Amino acid sequence: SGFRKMAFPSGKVEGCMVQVTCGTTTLNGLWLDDVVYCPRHVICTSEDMLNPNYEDLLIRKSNHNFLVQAGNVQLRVIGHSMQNCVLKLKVDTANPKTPKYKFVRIQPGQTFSVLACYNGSPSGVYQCAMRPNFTIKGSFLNGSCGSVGFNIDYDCVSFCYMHHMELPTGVHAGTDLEGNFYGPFVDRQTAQAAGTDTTITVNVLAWLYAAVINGDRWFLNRFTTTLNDFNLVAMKYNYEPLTQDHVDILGPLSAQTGIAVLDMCASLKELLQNGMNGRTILGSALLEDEFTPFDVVRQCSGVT
Amino acid sequence: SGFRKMAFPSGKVEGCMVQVTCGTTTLNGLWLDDVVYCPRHVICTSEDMLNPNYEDLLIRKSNHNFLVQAGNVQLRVIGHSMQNCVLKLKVDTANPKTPKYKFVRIQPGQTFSVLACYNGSPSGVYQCAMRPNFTIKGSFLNGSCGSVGFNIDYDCVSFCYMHHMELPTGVHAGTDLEGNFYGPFVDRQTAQAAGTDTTITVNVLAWLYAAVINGDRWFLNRFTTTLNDFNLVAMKYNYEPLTQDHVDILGPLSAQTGIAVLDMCASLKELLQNGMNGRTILGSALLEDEFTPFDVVRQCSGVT
Ligand SMILES: *CCC(=O)N(c1ccc(C(C)(C)C)cc1)[C@@H](C(=O)NCC)c1cccnc1
Ligand SMILES: *CCC(=O)N(c1ccc(C(C)(C)C)cc1)[C@@H](C(=O)NCC)c1cccnc1
Repeated sequence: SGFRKMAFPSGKVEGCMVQVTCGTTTLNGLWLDDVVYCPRHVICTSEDMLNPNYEDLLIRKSNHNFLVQAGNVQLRVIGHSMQNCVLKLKVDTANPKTPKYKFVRIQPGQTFSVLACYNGSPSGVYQCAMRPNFTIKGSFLNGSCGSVGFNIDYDCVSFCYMHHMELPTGVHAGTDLEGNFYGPFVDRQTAQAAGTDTTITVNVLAWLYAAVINGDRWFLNRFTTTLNDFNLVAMKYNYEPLTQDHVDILGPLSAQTGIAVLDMCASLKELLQNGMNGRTILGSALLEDEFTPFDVVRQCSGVT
Repeated sequence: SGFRKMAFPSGKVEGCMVQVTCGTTTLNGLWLDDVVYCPRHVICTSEDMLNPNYEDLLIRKSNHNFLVQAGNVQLRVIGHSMQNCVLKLKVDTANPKTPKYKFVRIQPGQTFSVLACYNGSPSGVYQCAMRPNFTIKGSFLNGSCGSVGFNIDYDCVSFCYMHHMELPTGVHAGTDLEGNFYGPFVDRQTAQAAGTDTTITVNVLAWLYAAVINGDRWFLNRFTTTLNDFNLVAMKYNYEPLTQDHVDILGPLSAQTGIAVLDMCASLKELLQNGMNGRTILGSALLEDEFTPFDVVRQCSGVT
């Protein structure tokens, strides 16, 4: 029993982190096979922050200008190319610690672990969610760029995020491993306001099922609702609309607990309307939305 | 910017996890050098739960009765001994992935990361604190025993916890790596009620400093207090008493922010007396106590 914000074991990803330096800028890179992936803003200087022309800046760079260090040993760069907002540095050596991997572009509401790194070295691991406004609420300092987000299925690492920047509001923006930003963000120091950060309704419901499985049941009520009635409440509280696809994904949790999805929606509706009255659920005083239905099942079943 | 419940990178510990089986009981073991450490309750059957005599049960076991598997390869057991509540299985092979390590017995209020494992395989990593009542609020299912807690200082892993059991209240109890339980708990299925789970005051203050560093400042007030006045409030709210040692450890955070420790205590006193009025601090609606002053400094400086 017990329910924690759990991250995947980070070992497989730690073995891929390298330090990339170009000129006087240093950030993290991801070494998989004979390619090092890193944010293309590694080529930017202090004056190439406001409006950089990456193609023009990249013409002034050769293979020897990219210094790639894995631990204390230097990697030989034999090629470089730009794909969207990432640089791919071909090196002459395949990473011997390369795990089985995939590149995935996640949907908003999905969760993943981040291995925060600085100068190619891992500092910590934590669990995140891609917000509906395509930002992530991370913990990243200067030099953390190139740190990656990932999920693991037995022995396969699915990389989904690469950190690029911090918006002026303290939230984080980045790309998939093809260099395409999540959301409308650009790798430029400009006014980029984030949109409405709505609550991930299907995740809050999954967490309420996790609470029931663990003994926190005070919020269960004698009521039920409909998808349309619940969604009128969700819109009022800036919660994402709940669809039949969401109800379907909550099916195993509904079956395990014996609580119909719509009955759980009615408990959520009452919690939104009345608040928690100073009470807690799974050690939290607010409704947690960074656990997907898959995460709840995984943690509650012990998937290794 | 941003502040997260961050765990240490778990790679160094993942390379030490093994599966230990004795009879029909399987749990996790920790392979360091040529020794595998695991809870001695691996020798217990369904009838040796109420009042096991570990010395008598261990006489019926030989080296070949302990099956130790590291991944898919079997380790040869050449010795076995009981030290307090842990078994030490001498194997014929030193773990090639053994990191630099130490065994430390932590104090209550200190934090550490847990690598939850099942059948020798890691499932997830999360950050914990040793509660003042010597329990940990973890996430552990059946078979998680032998999973370990640790801290890392550059390249040295300091193991501090080994999971042994779940109390009937859903909280967790375990030992240091010398097999000595934290708290009064015994490795027996009996009535073991936990004591008052008080709040770790020095940690809440460290987290309030982390909030200021990150821009969450609404709780800062125009008041100050004294250690004795603050402690009268702390006793009323089941917070641990704050000592001058605690004030001293908060010195770097006080210096960085320019907010005197006693001024921050006065903000905490007001938050305890008035509550949060529906507001949040670092994305939390309650006062977080599982970040030590060292953790705040580490995360806010990017220690790898
Ligand atoms: C890795 C670099 C870094 O820390 N940045 C950062 C600086 C500059 C840029 C460009 C050249 C694209 C404008 C991108 C990233 C930080 C940042 O986003 N600063 C504002 C632009 C940063 C700070 C903290 C966390 N992540 C990133
Ligand atoms: C690893 C074994 C396990 O899951 N236990 C457990 C069973 C039995 C014992 C003895 C023989 C000492 C009574 C210890 C541990 C679970 C447990 O504590 N059950 C009640 C005794 C368990 C369950 C969940 C998380 N951790 C441990």
